Parts: sequence; C-alpha cells; structure tokens
Amino acid sequence: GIDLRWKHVRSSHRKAPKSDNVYLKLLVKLYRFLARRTEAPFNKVVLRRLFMSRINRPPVSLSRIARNLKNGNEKKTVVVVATVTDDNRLLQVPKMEVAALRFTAKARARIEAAGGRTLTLDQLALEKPTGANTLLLRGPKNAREAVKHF
Amino acid sequence: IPPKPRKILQLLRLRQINNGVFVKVTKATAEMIKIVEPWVAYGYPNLKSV
Amino acid sequence: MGRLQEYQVIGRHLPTEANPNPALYRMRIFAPNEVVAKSRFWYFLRGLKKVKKATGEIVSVNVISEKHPLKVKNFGIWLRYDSRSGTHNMYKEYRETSRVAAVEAMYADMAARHRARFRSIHILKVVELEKTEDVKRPYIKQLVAKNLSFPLPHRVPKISTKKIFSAKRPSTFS
Amino acid sequence: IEVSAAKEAMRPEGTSVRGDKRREIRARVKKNQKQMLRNQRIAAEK
Amino acid sequence: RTYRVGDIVDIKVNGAVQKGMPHKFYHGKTGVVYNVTKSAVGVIVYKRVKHRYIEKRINVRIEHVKPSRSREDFLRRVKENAELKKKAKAEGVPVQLKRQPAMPREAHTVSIADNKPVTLAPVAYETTI
RNA sequence: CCGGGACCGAGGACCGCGCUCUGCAAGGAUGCUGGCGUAAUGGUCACCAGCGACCCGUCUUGAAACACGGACCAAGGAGUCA
RNA sequence: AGACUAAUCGAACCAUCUAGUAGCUGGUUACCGCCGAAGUUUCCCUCAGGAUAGCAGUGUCGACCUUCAGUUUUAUGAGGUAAAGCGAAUGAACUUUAAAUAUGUAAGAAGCCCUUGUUACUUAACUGAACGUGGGCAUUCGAAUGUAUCGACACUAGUGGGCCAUUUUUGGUAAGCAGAACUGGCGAUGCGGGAUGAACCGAACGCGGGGUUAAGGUGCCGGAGUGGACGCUCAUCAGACACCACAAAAGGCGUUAGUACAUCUUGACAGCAGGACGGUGGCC
RNA sequence: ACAGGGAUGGCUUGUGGCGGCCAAGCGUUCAUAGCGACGUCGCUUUGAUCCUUCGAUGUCGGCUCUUCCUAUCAU
Repeated sequence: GIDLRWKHVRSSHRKAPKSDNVYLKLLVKLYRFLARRTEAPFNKVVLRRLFMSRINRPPVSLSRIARNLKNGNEKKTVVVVATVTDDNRLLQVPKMEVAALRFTAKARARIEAAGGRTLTLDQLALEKPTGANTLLLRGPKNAREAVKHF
Repeated sequence: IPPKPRKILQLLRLRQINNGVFVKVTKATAEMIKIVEPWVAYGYPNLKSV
Repeated sequence: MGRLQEYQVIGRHLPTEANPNPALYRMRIFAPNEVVAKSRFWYFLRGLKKVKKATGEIVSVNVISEKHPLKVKNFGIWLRYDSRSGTHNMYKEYRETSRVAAVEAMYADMAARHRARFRSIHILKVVELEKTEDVKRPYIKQLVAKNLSFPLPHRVPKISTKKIFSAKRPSTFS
Repeated sequence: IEVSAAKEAMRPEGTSVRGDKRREIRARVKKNQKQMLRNQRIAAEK
Repeated sequence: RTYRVGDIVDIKVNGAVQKGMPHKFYHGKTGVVYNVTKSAVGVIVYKRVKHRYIEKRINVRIEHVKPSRSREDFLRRVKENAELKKKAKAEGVPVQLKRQPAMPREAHTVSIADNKPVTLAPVAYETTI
C-alpha cells in the first residue's frame, strides 16, 4: 500500500452542456475545433461559457452594452454569450455590432433601427475566428433573488 | 505512524515500502532523516549503485 | 558476538577558536564493523570525557590484526558485567590464537554462564600471558601441562542426516 | 487568566478582568447593607 | 516597559510562584498583545488541536511578560541584504543573499607530532585504584 | 566473460533512437518439426481426495455475549399522492 | 367477594368516530461503479437537555490567481536541567561555555525603511506611535524539502460526553485503581503469523502469472535444518511467550562460574597415635 | 393494565492492631539522615463466676442417588 495523504481530484467544471439543443451542440463542436486549433484564449472562454447554465449566463441589456462601448470601444464587436435584452430607459441607441446567443425582439429591432448589426456566434466565428477587436461582456451574476437571500 | 514522521516521509517522497530517494546532505535534511530512522535505512551510495 | 575485529578508533572534539588543537583520544574496540566501532567509541567517550558526537569527529579508524595468528596463546581478560545486583569484576582466561578469538569466546562464555548480553559487558583489559606461570585458572593449567596427551572415548561417527537407514550398527571407538 | 472573547467584547473600556470579583463582592455587600439598613429602620419604627 | 497593542511578547512565569499555579500551558508561549492595562496585558495565543488552530485569549501580569525577539533577525537580514546589495551594485561583483543550510565538512589532515593520542579504557584506572 | 533452469510474447504496414551498417539481438516472437483431426484439447454435472470455511436477519453498546424472528413452498407484502 | 350481570367485569356486548396516538418493538424488495465519516470544540439549570464547531458527498463558478505545509534548518523564547572548569571570577541555587526530548514565535516586493505633515492617542516635548503623503529600494525576491494539496458559494447526510493502549501529568488503595492532555488503533477491515480469539506482531485489499521478503518458523503433525560453534541444566508431572502475584535480607550437604578475606614445606584443611597438667575439691 | 428493556476470579488457607525500642543487613560516608527481617515491650481466676445470651437487607433445607478432592475421624 501507498500513503496518499492528499487526494487526486476529479474536475469540478463542466466539460459539456447539459442542454439538448442541437444547434447549441453544433456551436459546441465548432468552438471545440476553434479552441483546439487556435491559440486565442477568446475561443476557449467562449466554449466554456457555451457549456454554462442559465443562472451563470445572466442577460446583458442595451444600456450595459452602451456603457461598455465608451472610451475607445465604439468600433469593437460586442460579444455576449447570453441573451441581449432591451432597456427602454435608454432612449438613444448608439450604432453597434453585437454577437450574442439570442436577442429579444425589441433589442434586435432597436439595434437595427440605430443602424448596427446583430450576429450569431457562428457568424462571429466566421468573421472573427480569433476574436480580434472584440469586447467580451457578461451580465450581473449576483443580481438574482436567490443570491440576495443567500 | 505518528503525524510528524508521516509528514517527513511525505516530504521525502517515501510513500510506499521499498521506495528509495537520493538526498543531498545538509543539516536541514540530516535532521529529518534522523527523525524517520525508525522506518528507513540509509547510507552513502557509490558510483556503481548510482 | 559475531566475527569480531579489533579497531583502533581515534577521535577528537571539533576545533574551536579557544582550542585550535584538541586532544586526540584512542580506543581499541572489538566490533563487527566500522559503523559499530565508531558508535561504541562515541558511547565510551560520552561516558568518560563528556565529548559528544555532534561536537566531535573521527580522526582515524584502523584494523589491528594479530601479529602471529598461528601461535597458540593464553589470554587473560579483565571485564566488568552488569546484572540485576550491579557491576561485577571478573578475571577469566582463554587459550586461543588471537585477541579477537579470545573476545568472541569470552562473549559466548559470558552469555552461557551468566546470561549477559553484549551491552552489559565492559572489556577492560585483554592481555597475553607471557609465561606459563602466569596462568591462574586450572582449566588452562591442565592444558599447559608437560607431555599432554589424551584419547577420545565414545566418538559418535559422522553419518549423513539424509541417510535414514543403516544396515550395520555404528561403532564409537574411532 | 483565560478570558472569553465574548466577555472581552461586552466588557467596557478601561475595566479589567482582575477587578470583576471585587465588583461582584461590592455589589453583594451593597445589597446586604441595604437589607440591613431597611431592617434597622423598621426596628426603629417599631 | 510599556507594552502596546500589536506587539509580540514572551510569557515566562518567573519566581517560585510557579509551584501550584493552575494553568502552566502558556509559560514559554509567544503571542500578540491586543489589550493593555497598567498591571495586566491581553495576549492572543493559538492552540493546535489535530489539524486546526484555535484562538485563545489570556490576561497576563506584566512581570511575567517580556518583549519578544522573533522578527529581530528578519529585519536585520532585510537590512544587510539592502546594504550588501547596494555595495555589490556599486563594486560590480555578485554576492550571496540567501542563507544556506550547513554543509558537510571537507577533507583535512591532523598531525600527531605534539598531540600524541591518549589511549582510553572503558573505565578510568585512577577511579579503579 | 561463460554456462544451467523457470514464467511470460502485450502490439500489429512504414515512421523513432541507435549499432557490430550487404545487415542487426535497434519503438513487445518468430522459424522448423511431429502426432491427432476427435470428445484428443476444452466445458457442465455427480462423487472422492488435499487444503480452506461458525447460521442468517435484527437489537445493543464501543463492542461481543445475551435476547428476538426463522419447519417448508407458492402468491401477496411496506418512503406514496396532493 | 369489587362479587355477578350469556366462558366477556376495578366497569358487559355490538357498530361507528378510527387507518386514534407511540418518542417504544418488529420489518422495510435488482446489480455494478465513484467517493466516504464521527464521540465535552464553544455556549447555554440539570436529568426524561439542547443547539454548535469539526469531519463528508454532489453541483457549479472564479485567472483552479495567489502558492501553501501536523517537516527540518536559522534567529530568538520555555526547559540553564545535565555536563566542563573553578592553574576563569564568585560560590540546582558557582558560572566563560553548554545538554538530550519535544515545544512557542518569525523568516519579504502583499516587504523594508526614509521623509512630509495632522493627531481627536500619547509624550516634559514635533517626542514615540497611529493616520495619511511622497520617495528610495528588481542586480540576485532574499533557508531546506515537497507541492494532480487553490478559493468561494449552493444544496444534501450521518456522527457529534464510545472502547482499548503507549507516553506525560494530577491524585490515591491493604491491594486493586481514578481523572485529564496528545498520539495510535477499533467501532467500518479483509490478509500472514501469535495452536485458538475485539485490543498482540507484521502488513493494509481489483482479477491473474513469475520472483523476493516481513512477522513468525525449519524433529513429526507442517512448507523449511534431527544445521554449525561454545557452554549451562536432570526437575517424584523440568523447560520450551516470560515479564504480575505467591515471595522474603526466604529455605537447599544441587551443580558450575566469580569476588573478597584468611591458612599453608616455619607443614595448611581431614584423619590416626598420644598429651589434655599444677595452685584447686578456686568463692558462695 | 399497556409498550418496551433486563435478570471479584492463577481470587483463597496458620499465626491481631496501634505505639516504642533493639537490630544483621540496605543506604550513607562534602549531609549521618532515611528503609529494615529476626525479635522484644506496653494496652487489650491461687483452677473463679454462673445475678451482664448486645438487632434477619443478604436464607437455608430435607429425600433419593452417583462421583471426585484430601485439608485423615476410624482401619
């Protein structure tokens, strides 16, 4: 027998999504290929966020995107691996280029009316396969009733 | 085995019976080997043994 | 206590600024090997001169071989042994061909007759008896007699232990 | 003297644990003296 | 000596008063001062029970308290590390800035010309007679 | 350096490290030969032999012991719904 | 007589409420795989008491970033306690020096100082310190060894004043023994050896083959030696796993090995042949 | 009445305790203390008196019948 005071630890992160969405499976395959065949850390981060659950992917609103577009970030492509929602308190939507898992109908309409573009993550993989000139955004994770009552 | 000899053997990487390691002689290691003398046999190896 | 050898072990205290040239101490140790010889040297030196192993060093270890291993000699050994009563002197004699062989016979004899282990025996002096008149014990005095001669009555012949059965009854006369 | 952290937290500033026994002795003496004075006043009234 | 909060102190119960005192565990212990009184001081000590440390707080009289010299050697080594590093930069040679464990002794020769070895028996003959 | 014996042959084009370089003992066995071609090998069942081996479940406490249930077989039989 | 009132009486029988309640007793149904425990820690009035720390499993997430550590070394505490000397002074309480055993604290850029001022602290005091400010220090980032050992949340579960033993310590008894602290084992655990077995020794476990061992053994049962050397011992139920008790400074004309003292050719120790006398039948 | 849980030991034997003294020996010999077998000494009616019986919580027996121990009453 061997004295192993320490213990080998199985991985404590997701290696695959629990979701049965077939299009999500196709995105997972594409970004597995990208994260294996490229050196860019962006693809690995996007693949990890594709694995995640919904409470780990809070929505990002247009006002949050507009806040993060300031200070030299106006021309960058916004990437959100979550749903992009509309904020009706934001009266003027700036021109922007956003890639997201999904958009609400008002968010997509307001971006197109302001003159920007909405992309899917596979269109993002086509145009920026290394994630160049991208602004990666996350929503507020702790902004949840469960987290407040923790 | 008491916790201090157990920790010294773990730091010497002698985790299984009939495990052997090479050790550079300083006071800092000589005292550890003196503590774990009830469980180990040690000595000065020659070029053939190496 | 084994195939013993006699070692000259010389040691000293480590040199210091106060004492640049420490005194050297020499001992004759009967031991199975050099590691045991040095351990016994530090044990006796701790018991005598209060010089510890950590503050001392071994200057030399040498083997003392018998000058004439082919000459039969009489040996006197003065020893002290520790028992449940305490420490006792003995003077004993051994007819052997070397000091180490006399010391081995001494250890065997002390174990057989007094149940004393290696640790409780202190060999204080081993001497060669220079003259036949120096022999004090009758069991050596009967051996150093003039014209010594004796037969060997009742000698069991050496028979191989793998030969279970014999067709003739053995004789005990040769 | 071992002192519990809760006792040090509730303890006012400047006061030490070495005077707690004198404090409780003074409180008990004060109560006994009040009872003695009450009995003295009642006996004097009688 | 006026101790202050945050100082590190040594506890040594001096005198013959350590005869039947109840709590001798903290004699020879070192801790950090958190409370100061004219004749008492508050010391934080940590006790190791199995794999975890537990905080204990004690009140020790001043005469059993001495300031500790735990960080003295560390601050000193930081100091002459700074001056010998500056001196090495000024003069242009490398210098050792890490203390090392003691090495085995090297080979040397001892003469016996005026230091002839003295033979010892297991007991001294002067004690025998 | 030279013998004597035992157990094992994982992998399945080439790639590599090498060497004593027409090749090799160098990133894991091949070559030659004989008998049989069937109950011969192998398997299952019954029994003998050597060695091994307390009767299960429950309760108790720290644990055993005590104690309780169990003649046998079939079917039924206990964390469910709002 | 608490007797009898349809075999039913300290309160009849029948149906219903009713599947009454039990904390107590019994029982509680396929397989394989991955992890895997625990017994005053701290507080509360106790027993018919509670929470709670600690120890675990699943998920995740964060740069799984910082590194840390039941260990040694270095400096400094506790233990100055042994020891050496006193041709050093002085006299465990003497000290130049200095034990073994484990033991506390500290060992960096997340740090070290310097300077600047304020102070509502403190100080005789702009004095220390705290608070901030700025600057200097990366020429080596300032011991060893190890490092599939990170952190934070969520949710879930058992156990949370049990047994045995070494050591240390505090008490005791006629003898037993009783409390604590740490550590190890067991409860949860198979295997080799102790003939046998909760607490002993060895060693920890997927299914197989070959080799070598540990503890223990090698006269036969029984695998391996009637193996080798030197001795000791003969028991009218030896001894072979003893240490505790019986049990004592115990009793032995058992047997060996020693130590001390004593005698000895000026004749020892044992015997044999002889002497063993006179005052004197001393005094009462 | 119901639901449950239960039912000191290789001990012992023939010779008192307390207090003092002695003591071979063990120790000690920069302290002359402390332990101590063998003993001993103190307390616990001229063969008397019969006019002082001092507390069941603890349970033993008998019958029949066999065997063993020896710590022996008889032979």
